[PDB]
Amino acid sequence: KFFSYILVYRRFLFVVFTVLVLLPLPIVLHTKEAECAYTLFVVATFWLTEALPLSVTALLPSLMLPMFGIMPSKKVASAYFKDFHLLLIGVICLATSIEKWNLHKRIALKMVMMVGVNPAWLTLGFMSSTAFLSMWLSNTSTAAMVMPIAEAVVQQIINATKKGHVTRKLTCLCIAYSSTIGGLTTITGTSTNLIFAEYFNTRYPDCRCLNFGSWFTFSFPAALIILLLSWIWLQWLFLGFNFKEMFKCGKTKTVQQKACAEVIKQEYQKLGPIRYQEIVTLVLFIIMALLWFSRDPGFVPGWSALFSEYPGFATDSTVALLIGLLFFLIPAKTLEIVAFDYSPLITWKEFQSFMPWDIAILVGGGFALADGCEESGLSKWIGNKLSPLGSLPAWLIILISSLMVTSLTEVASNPATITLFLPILSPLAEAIHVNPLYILIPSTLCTSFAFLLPVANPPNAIVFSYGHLKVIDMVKAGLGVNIVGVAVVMLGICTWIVPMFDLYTYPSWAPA
Amino acid sequence: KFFSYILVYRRFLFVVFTVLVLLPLPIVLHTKEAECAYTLFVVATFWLTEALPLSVTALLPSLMLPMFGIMPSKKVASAYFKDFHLLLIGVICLATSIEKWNLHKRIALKMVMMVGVNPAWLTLGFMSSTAFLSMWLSNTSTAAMVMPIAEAVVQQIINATKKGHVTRKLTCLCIAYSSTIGGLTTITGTSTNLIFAEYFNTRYPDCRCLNFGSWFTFSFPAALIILLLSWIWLQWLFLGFNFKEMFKCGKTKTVQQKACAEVIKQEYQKLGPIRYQEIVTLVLFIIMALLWFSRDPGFVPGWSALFSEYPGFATDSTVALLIGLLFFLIPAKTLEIVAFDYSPLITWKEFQSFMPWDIAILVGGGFALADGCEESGLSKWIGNKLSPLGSLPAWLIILISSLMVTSLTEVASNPATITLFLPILSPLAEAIHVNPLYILIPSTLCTSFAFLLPVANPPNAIVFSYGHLKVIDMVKAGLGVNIVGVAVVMLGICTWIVPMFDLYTYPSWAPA
Ligand code: NA
Ligand code: NA
Repeated sequence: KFFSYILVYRRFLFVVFTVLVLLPLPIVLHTKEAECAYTLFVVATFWLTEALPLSVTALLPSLMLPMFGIMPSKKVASAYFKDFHLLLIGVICLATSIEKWNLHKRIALKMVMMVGVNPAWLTLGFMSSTAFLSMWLSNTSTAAMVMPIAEAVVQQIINATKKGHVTRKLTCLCIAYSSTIGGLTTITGTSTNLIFAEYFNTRYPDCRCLNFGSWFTFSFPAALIILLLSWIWLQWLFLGFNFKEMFKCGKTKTVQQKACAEVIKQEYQKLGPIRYQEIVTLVLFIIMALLWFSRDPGFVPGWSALFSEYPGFATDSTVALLIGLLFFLIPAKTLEIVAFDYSPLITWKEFQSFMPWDIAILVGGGFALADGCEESGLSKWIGNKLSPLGSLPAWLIILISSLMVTSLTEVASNPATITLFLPILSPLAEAIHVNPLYILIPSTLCTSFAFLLPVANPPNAIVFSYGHLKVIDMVKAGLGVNIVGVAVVMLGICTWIVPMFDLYTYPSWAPA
Repeated sequence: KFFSYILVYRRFLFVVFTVLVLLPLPIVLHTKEAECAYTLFVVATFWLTEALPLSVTALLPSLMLPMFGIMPSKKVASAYFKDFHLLLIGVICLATSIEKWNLHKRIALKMVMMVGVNPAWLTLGFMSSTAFLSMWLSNTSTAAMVMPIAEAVVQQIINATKKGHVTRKLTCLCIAYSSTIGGLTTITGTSTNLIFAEYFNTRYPDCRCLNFGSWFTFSFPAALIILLLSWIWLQWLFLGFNFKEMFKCGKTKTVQQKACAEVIKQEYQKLGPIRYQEIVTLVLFIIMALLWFSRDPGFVPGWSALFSEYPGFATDSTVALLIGLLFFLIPAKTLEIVAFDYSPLITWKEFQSFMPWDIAILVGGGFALADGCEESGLSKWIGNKLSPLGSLPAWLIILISSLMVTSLTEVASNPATITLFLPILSPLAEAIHVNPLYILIPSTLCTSFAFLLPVANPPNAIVFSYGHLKVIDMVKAGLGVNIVGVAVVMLGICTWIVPMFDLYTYPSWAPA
């Protein structure tokens, strides 16, 4: 009966065993580096294994670093909140306004009406729309908004079962992948890009090459190539390739295709005419995008010139918060008195939901762990021990680092992997006498390449929650898309990334 | 029809008018102090008038200070999270564990069985129990936990209607007041005390007089006197004073009294025997309290001696987080496989609720506004302009400051009032050449004295939400209890506060 008892309480016993077996490392080394390494190993073990919720393991550093004497609790608490959180609040307000008034339904239905009911073109339409939507919103929020809509659309198309099951698997997987693919494009698209940008700006304040325009101009071609290749791979793997009737215009449509078009048109008509709340939300979203462009792109710094007395004070989070708080003020619904006043188009009770407080805590914990790693001296020791590896040719170092980051991001969340690997790859970066961007950009791009397992990133879990998918087919599709993404990233780094960032030579802003 | 339109959209028009009319202040003064004053006035206006949710107004500083050029957005974002938030997370985990397993029901019912059904003694029992519970938990959480239980108890007593209505009004008000009264006792009892402690430690790192033991030893007598006086005042105002049958032991109980005792005993028996989850929660709560005592009290620094190499690194938030994360790990419910593993006695989905994210954002915004006030130079200018007030005798200055804080905390929340007044009262404190504690302690004690209106503090709103109360009776009771509290605070400051803090003379740690 002991075996049953130890098997049932696996998580608690594993937590205790992990805490105890690694305890000799700080018990006998008498160094701050050993204690920080113990904290890092415990946190990474609980993130990869998922013995505890990710937010609890994120709160562990604020519990472990002060007691080890590495850094005061005030400093850790300050590190638990950063600029990324303000931008997250603004974007979450925008996404709540979009979801609440069914703007995404209108966009998706107009998209489906424009594209058609041809399954290959239809899946391409969902991938493009989800990528464009995730270009500004977070990948998790974008997937959560788009998955129910596309699921209902494909169910309606099928109704008007092996083929339908394959089609719904394909649409689920393409939504899950396209969310991340679109998130790659911009700094604000996903949390991983934000973490990388914050870390790069803090560690190298001198460097200023990472702007929104530069990030878009070196990420959009690669992301577009990966999107097209992933669409082709998915439609070949699941639906099968029938180009003869695909590219040729089917003017004489079959009865079932025209029935599907008619039922989609009926659904759109049932959705109703565009309302004023949706117009206000769309206008505010467009203003957000235009002002994110408007900060210094290198052509005309329209927004940054007005504030050319205090540079760096106002950032993308400032405009994000501006529009998000505007969403808290514009009247939407008036009101036999019926409470007199209006409704602010977003109530704080609605923003309390739709808001990833767990993700905020997780990112704060990762930032606190990274800061403790820098302060305790662990990063310097890792760089010193990894210095002899610098004699090896650089391109293989980038290849290996990207491969390890990709492999370890299937089991750990993207913020977890990026927060674990930035303080390891950076000291390696200036230990070799190589440009830090040359190693960091491929790693932060490949961190998002998490497609094998539903627990890899939240979008995959959200998509898998519908039950149409199976783990093995998801593994096949993830392997294909991951190979495509890694190949495209390597091709970009070799060919067109280096002309603009001058990655071949060592930069001035990097330490000597 | 214009009048109806302008009256319906009062909040939006008022927000726009407040933003625009105060705009000339930063438009033409060409100083950072004026810009920070504009930010402060806008935030205070929206906090007092409730034109926007308190959290939105708390997010406003992170929008205004960076664009005004006062301080970078990174610094503001760092200021939105502090040691207060870690301690809040730990205490909220503890409170969630207590609520989920109905430990508070057992405690309250055992209390009712012990005290009896005599209405005066019964209301005293609820006041004492709520004060003791709020001595560790937050006032809002304590009120939210105790209000339904006591409401059900008094309804059951009445069932076994003017007299009942008066009794339920009395018990509602006694719970609402006793929550705050108990919160006064300890640093961790309420948010205001924690904010004051953080501000005092940051502004005066040299001073170390504010420990948990010192705070208890100068707050418990005053809080106890105020509690007894408030109980007497409430029972005289609502129930009426009948001492002849009150203090004398009614051994020959009335039929309705014994029926009420029997029905309470039946309710307790229906509650069931004490479970293992409740025992674990109680043990962890007791450990929290004992370790809060165990940090340096001045007698034996048992917890601080072990860490006597890195002083101040591990604080009460460390033990709070320790116990809170322990609540995330101990198994409670096992599991025809039924999901194999156990339940961690608190799921993160439950901690996402029960957690005041709005309060966390509000406190962060107040801290950011205070930091901007210190950095922009507004506090120095206020101190310079308030220096001529120092010729007036000190005791009257403390009296006026306490009266202003008490008056303004009836309309504004306690964290808002304390965050607005600490950066005003401190520079006034060292501008006069008087001990800063001499002014700050009465003000931070009287900030909690918010009893007049339901919007004064969250416990009042929670209590008023049941609908038994009316605004005018609440105003009368609040005036009585507020006069009692102010008188007791003044008596303490005059008589027994000064021997231990040496408030009569100027301290060394205060600036010259
Ligand atoms: Na991942
Ligand atoms: Na108040």
